[PDB]
Amino acid sequence: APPVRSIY
Amino acid sequence: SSLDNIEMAYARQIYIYNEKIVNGHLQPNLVDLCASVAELDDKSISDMWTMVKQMTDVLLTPATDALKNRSSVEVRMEFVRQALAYLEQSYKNYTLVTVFGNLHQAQLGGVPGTYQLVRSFLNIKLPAPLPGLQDGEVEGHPVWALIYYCMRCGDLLAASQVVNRAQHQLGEFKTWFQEYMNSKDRRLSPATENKLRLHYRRALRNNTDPYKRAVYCIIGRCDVTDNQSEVADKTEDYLWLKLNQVCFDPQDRLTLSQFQKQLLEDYGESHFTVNQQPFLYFQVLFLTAQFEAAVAFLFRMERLRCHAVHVALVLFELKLLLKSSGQSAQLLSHEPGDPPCLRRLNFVRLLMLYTRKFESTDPREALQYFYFLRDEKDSQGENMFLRCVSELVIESREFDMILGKLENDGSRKPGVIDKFTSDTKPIINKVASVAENKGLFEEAAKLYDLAKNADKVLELMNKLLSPVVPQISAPQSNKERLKNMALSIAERYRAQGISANKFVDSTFYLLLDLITFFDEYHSGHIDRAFDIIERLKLVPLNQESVEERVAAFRNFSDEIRHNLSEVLLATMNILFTQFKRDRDSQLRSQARTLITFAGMIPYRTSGDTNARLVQMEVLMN
Repeated sequence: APPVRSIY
Repeated sequence: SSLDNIEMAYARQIYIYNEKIVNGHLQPNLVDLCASVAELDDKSISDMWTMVKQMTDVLLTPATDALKNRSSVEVRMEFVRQALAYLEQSYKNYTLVTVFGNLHQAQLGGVPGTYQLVRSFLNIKLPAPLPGLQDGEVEGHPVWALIYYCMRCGDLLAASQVVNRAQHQLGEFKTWFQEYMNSKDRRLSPATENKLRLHYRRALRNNTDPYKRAVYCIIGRCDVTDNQSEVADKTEDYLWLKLNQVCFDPQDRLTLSQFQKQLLEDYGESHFTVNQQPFLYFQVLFLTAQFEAAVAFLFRMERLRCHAVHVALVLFELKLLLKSSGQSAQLLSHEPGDPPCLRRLNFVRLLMLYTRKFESTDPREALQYFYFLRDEKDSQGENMFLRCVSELVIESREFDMILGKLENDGSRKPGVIDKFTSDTKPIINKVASVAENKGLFEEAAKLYDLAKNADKVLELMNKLLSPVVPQISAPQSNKERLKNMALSIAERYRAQGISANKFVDSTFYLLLDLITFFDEYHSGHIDRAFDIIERLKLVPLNQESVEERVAAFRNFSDEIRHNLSEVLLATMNILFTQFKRDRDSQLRSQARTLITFAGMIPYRTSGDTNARLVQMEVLMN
């Protein structure tokens, strides 16, 4: 369950 | 021009890289030549090339096959380290912009030590203490938070300093960590690695301190299924979390092949592109050594075509890109006789698509990209670069620009392709060959004449002249425009002593004489025109020559026999006019000669011609 929120 | 600002700048950089190889100079760093334009755009693109350089900056075996470098466990191991070093440094910049508002702002005051930065990073991202932390604090922060974000930034030393100030609290973790920092490849000894894993698994599988959990199985590469989502909430934090967990030669273990395949097979583009952020997926594929996937993927984004082609070129000029042997395959595929975990890119098609866009009105730039195909051929044997120049000339019809204009004075100003190869004889015939097959003789002659192929120039020039031999040469007519080019080819072929086989050549200069015979005949210069036809010894004028002249007609080019009808009539009408102005016997005798010749010759319109010839002879008497 890897996140899809890019480091911003 | 069909090239956007970004694409144009790349073209110029690729012209340099070509100018260097065309003049034999040092092979410059392509990745650097591409990042030079990236800085002119937003940092979304700059941070990409930064990843490209660091992922390709691995010690390779020059002059080695591409597939071999990418299959070798030696190289596959360094990829993981180069990526981890990028995820760590990339995160370190996130930690700076989180504390200081701007990278410049951090720099003026001075980048603080990774320890004090991390401490000044914990202040923000956890202002209040979480009640589930363990092992106390160190200078006002939980000891495990400091260790994690220090390792995340990649400064193991900064993390070990934290451990040294909590020797009593951390228990036996000190001797274990001190070994991890010492041992290379971020791995512990099997004996000690076993001691800590069993301890963690014993009673710490579910601990209330998430940072403690994270560090332990980052050091022991355990609990690969648990994504530690409490601390690794970003995507880069996941990649970095796993690349610190991959292993190399059965339970609770993950390898790069499994991880790289597991990611895109189960969680494809769909999973990583729901936020409509394309680079996120690209970084996932590129930082896992799946360069072909990332290239094809990013090549489909119509806004990022430029960038995906070049990251392919870099991988291509570094013997790292896995090209697809067959040119009939799809853009992305897995060869049947290869392992399933690697993929192949149809590099030939890749460039062919990119080029079609700006090949129509920007030929010069197209050639620069076609050059990379110089090393490949097709099923028929043609050199891919040469074929691409043929197709680009057939379509664009840019002969003077690309092939070099051969003026009517004997000069050959080189073209744009002259830079790439000095053997320009085949394509000029290829381009000349098709245009010949499309009835464009006047062009095929100029093209064949550009390659000094007189066998074909004079052949075609024979066809273009025969129809116009008896015609009236008038200003701007098709006769003048063809005669004047034929004469410009006669001089340049005599001054340079060039000639085709005597059959083609004899006919060519013979037609030129006849064209002069009718140009004088249509002007009323009867005396002058009569003298020319006499020299040619084509039509007999004394009965003795009839036998030999008749035999010659049998083997003269049909481009000549065609115009025999008009020649006999003009010559007759010439004698005819001179009669109305001993001499009478002489004209009468010659009149007869023409008739008997025409009588023994089967030729065009022999019916109407032989009759008219006889009538004109009767009026003489």
